[PDB]
Amino acid sequence: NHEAATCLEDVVYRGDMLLEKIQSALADIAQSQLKTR
Amino acid sequence: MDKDQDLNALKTKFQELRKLIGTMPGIHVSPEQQQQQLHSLREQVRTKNELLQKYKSLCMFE
Repeated sequence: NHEAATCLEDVVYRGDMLLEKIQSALADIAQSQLKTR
Repeated sequence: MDKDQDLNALKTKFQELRKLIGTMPGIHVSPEQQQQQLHSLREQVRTKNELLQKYKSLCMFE
């Protein structure tokens, strides 16, 4: 159960890192769009 | 004729038509201000296109 939980936590951490990177890219794009207007 | 027409009205109508065509094209304010605004809009469009190309081509995720 600990091995399964560690694998699930690693997968969830990878997914959360991907979501955070996507959110950071979206925030940068929105800041650029606001600065360009 | 008077050696012994409607030029004013024609010129007024021509000026009105030219002003209408300019306001339809964008000649309604000062020329320098309009040129600066057009240059700024072109620069903004170019910056937006460059940002889109930089954010779309080199995708971080895969």
